[PDB]
Amino acid sequence: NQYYGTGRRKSSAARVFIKPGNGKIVINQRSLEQYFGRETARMVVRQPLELVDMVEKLDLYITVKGGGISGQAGAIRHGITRALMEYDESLRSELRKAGFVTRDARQVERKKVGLRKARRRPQFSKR
Amino acid sequence: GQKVHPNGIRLGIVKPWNSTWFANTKEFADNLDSDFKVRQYLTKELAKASVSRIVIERPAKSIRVTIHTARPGIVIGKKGEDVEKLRKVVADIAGVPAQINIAEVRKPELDAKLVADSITSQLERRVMFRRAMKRAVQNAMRLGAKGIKVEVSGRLGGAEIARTEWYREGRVPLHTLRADIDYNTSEAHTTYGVIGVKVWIFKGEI
Amino acid sequence: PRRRVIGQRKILPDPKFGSELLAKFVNILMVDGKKSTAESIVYSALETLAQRSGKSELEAFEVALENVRPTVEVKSRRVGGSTYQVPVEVRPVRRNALAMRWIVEAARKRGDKSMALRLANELSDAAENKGTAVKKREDVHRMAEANKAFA
Amino acid sequence: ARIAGINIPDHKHAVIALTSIYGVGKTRSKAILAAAGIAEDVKISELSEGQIDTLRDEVAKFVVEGDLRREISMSIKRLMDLGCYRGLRHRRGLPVRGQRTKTNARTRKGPRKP
Amino acid sequence: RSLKKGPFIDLHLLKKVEKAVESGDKKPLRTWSRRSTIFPNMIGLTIAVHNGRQHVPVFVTDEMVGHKLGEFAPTRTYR
Amino acid sequence: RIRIRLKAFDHRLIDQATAEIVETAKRTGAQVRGPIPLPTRKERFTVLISPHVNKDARDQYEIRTHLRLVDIVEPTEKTVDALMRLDLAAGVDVQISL
Amino acid sequence: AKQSMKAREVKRVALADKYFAKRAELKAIISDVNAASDEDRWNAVLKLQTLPRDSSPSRQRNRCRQTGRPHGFLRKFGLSRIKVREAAMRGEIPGLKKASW
RNA sequence: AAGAACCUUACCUGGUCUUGACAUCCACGGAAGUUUUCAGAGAUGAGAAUGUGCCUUCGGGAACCGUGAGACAGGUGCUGC
RNA sequence: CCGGCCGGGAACUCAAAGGAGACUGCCAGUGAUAAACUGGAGGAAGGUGGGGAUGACGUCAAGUCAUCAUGGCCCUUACGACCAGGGCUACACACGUGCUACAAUGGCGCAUACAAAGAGAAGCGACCUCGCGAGAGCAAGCGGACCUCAUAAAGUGCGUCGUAGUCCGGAUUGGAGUCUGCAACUCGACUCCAUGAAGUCGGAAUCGCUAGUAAUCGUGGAUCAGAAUGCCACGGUGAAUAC
Ligand SMILES: [Mg+2]
Repeated sequence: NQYYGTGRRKSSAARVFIKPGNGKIVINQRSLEQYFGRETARMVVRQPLELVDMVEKLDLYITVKGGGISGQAGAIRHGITRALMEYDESLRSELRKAGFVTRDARQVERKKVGLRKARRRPQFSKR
Repeated sequence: GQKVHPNGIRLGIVKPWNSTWFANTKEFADNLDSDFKVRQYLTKELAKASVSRIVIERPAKSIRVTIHTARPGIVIGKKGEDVEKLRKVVADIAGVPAQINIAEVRKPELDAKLVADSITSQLERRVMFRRAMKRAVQNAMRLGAKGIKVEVSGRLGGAEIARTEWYREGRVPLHTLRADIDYNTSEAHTTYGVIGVKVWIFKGEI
Repeated sequence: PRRRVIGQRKILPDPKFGSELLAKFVNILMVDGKKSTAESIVYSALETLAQRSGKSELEAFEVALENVRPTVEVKSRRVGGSTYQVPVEVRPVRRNALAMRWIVEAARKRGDKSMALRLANELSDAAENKGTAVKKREDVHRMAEANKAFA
Repeated sequence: ARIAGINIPDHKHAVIALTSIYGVGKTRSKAILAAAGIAEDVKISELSEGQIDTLRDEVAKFVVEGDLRREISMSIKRLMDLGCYRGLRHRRGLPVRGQRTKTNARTRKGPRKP
Repeated sequence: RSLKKGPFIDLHLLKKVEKAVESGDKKPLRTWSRRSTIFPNMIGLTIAVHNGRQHVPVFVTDEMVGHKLGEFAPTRTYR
Repeated sequence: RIRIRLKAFDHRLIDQATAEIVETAKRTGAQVRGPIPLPTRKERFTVLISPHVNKDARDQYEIRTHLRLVDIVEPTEKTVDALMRLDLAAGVDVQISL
Repeated sequence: AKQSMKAREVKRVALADKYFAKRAELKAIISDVNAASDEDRWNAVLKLQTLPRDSSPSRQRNRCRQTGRPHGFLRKFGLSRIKVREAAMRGEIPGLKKASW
């Protein structure tokens, strides 16, 4: 009837309410065409949605915070994938086989003292 | 000097902080200054009493001081006249009432600080460095422990060049964090110069 | 590396009509993390060439590619004294990646109005096999095929 | 399009051509534009003389090529004859805002010849 | 380049200034106040400005008003 | 009503102090919201472990400030009096506001 | 450690606490946008030098309390990084440990 | 050096002092504290009005201020060989 | 008054605590039936899961007697101390590390969206007024999951520049303005008027990096009365190759 997906990626976190019905995207009270629908990474949130019909299967009331555009995009993707629980392992057996359920943290490494971006040194020079 | 401080690295896991109290940023500095003052003055006064350490707290804007030592009799004096003099001369500088309380340890040779202080007393008593080192290690290990390691730096022997020497007995994993290790370093000033003695005693394994 | 026998990373198919070779192409063009403008120019020049040649986009890109795709490559392996070159084949992965890199270089240079324009022009001259990436390939075949006595 | 200074722009937008006058920049040019009712996108090949006249009589308000040149000349000569730190630097060929001269300030000092 | 609200001077300095004003031209007045400005009345003085070790006698000028004394009292010597 | 905000450094001490104080407060001053964790604030410091060159050589220390809202809901007589004169468990700083 | 400079700073601090924060009126009040822009404020900013260079909060270098080290000083602990780390590794600063994350 | 306008400053000049700017002593004299004028670059000196208790051993005390010698203070002065 | 603004819930993220799990866990093969290696199930993560702190015996008779204490030496009416000003920012000139760039993925102007972690009371500093802008004034809240830094920028819609040492770029310089501070000459920052240079990818040689890394963008903190292109810390899009 109405299920929840958490979603998070690169310091970001979302909240998705999935419901059978129409197929519009309320993304932070905006539409996907507006939020990042003119910029790249547009079907990122749609990547987990073509293996199973979505145009007229269920709508999603979405909100996100943290991270950047693509960060919140990955957050919404993970949220979709967690919300996909009334569509359980019957579909995950393939969704996972193709990913979309792996957190893929690859968290940013803190800046280490003496470096410039945690890996960049100050232009060494012998003499 | 490339090694970390065992006590400092173990504070956040095993060992307890020396000064335990709370303060907002506005008075944290003056609080630490008062703590340093009371500490250095009490050390100046009772360095004879062979104090291992002192814990400092401040219950409700009133200062409290536990003295982990081994000669409570000397610390207090008969009837506690020393206790009273210290309380007064410390509350004068602290601005608050001071609850100073002694506490004995019946194994003084297991305290890094006490052992360093004894080695320093012998260093000014002209005792041989090798003999002092060996005797302290023996005292500790025979009284009971899972390992010890002593080191001395300076002009041991009063020679011309600086040579530092160490000696260990038993198991002493420093990179181990669960290792309750007693560590402290003293100083000794003789006609030849400065002498720094340090000790690490692997007291417990958890 | 010395010991590690790891493979290569796993890139994602492009949002636009499915592909991975041109996805890696756009990832190469991407500088300072400016993926949006890189993809914009990619698609612009892609559709430009598609409409100029009447074909479809990925197939026109494959046409412009196969022409710049080289045959061999020269590498140095000194053996007991004098150092020398040696012509040898190259993997298909690095082959197509180097072809795409030559394309990107010839596009970056020779700037008329915009990068979409440069990239479409290079795509065209490579499709008809008269560009600068194809001349880079010809220079590679010149380097090779001459010192082929080393083997 | 013979405005004060030299001002010989052809097919150039208003302010971008007017800044050519030594004595006017983008800001003062936009001010002149909004005063004389001139736009900041139309070029010289399209502007009319009935408005070039307003350009002339409006830029006549602030200092111009020659006036500003001679004003700066008399000011720096005043500094030089004053002989303050500013004039001493002006005469020794070093900057006056007090940046680095040990290494930098080669623009004002002179080419890195030796 | 600062202190919009009028100039700033020293008591001793202004006192000697007005004394010389009411007495006429006088010998160089030793002033260690390089952090002070000059007024329209001091034009004609021969005040000696401090540089750090020595005094530079300078004949004041009406144009030398908004400036300071360290301006015309060189401090660093080069060759 | 009574917004009760306590703060300490050591979680293993603030936890027990909060437990015992919430007990002594709700056992007679019930209708509490509980020990709202009030997430921790970390004051970090970077210092130069060396007194001289090797500026690159440094160290990083920090101090954790943990807090616990209690938020008692009723100004009870078993509360306004039996909360004061009970500021034990030193090392913690408490502030109650009606 | 230049006990003379220590007494210098102590003077500065005490004389400032005495004069300023109490007599800001001369330079921080009379120097206001109002009718006082006449000779009133001129005489105010003139009497400004009634105090010496001292008495100001700007001359407060905030040197270390233990060693007077001006550099490597932290306004929080009131001491320089040297003694800060010393007391920390000794365990005298409450709640201080090694920051690793 | 996680920060030079004064200061920071360990350097330079000039003006100053001396058991001294910094901690302590005896003895002597003044209670401090507070406001204010004069010269000076100011340090300082020349000053002018105000000011008295916490104990009675109560020939004075406890701080505070100034004068004389001395012990000493004081140094970012040397060697990190 | 559609601001979770509020009644109303502890659903959810988040939250601080207490735990589970991820340890070659098991299977197939290889391996001297051992160690162990490779692939696979489930699982978010598989073999030290990611990163960090943690620096063996000791070498370089390495750097600090200038942070401090100190062996000896040495000034000790002085190599001691105070104060005005100056210096450390000086400049024929050689070198090292960073920012700007040297442009069309764009300079450019207008309209639009998305960070985490922090700091803040003789400080942070609503609203409102002016101020091109420094920012000035009046004057709430906040010593804090409330009040302020604080609007995040790259990204995107429209278009000038449509290729020129050019609208790229901002240094040099004078008048005038704001601010920190006793005061801005030496010697501050900031905003406007005028200005636009070299510089068009960089010679030999040389540095960093195998992942969220680099590249690039932005934000916060310490130093501070005021004063970063630096340091530290956090987040933003997001690679490449590895025979
Ligand atoms: Mg030898």
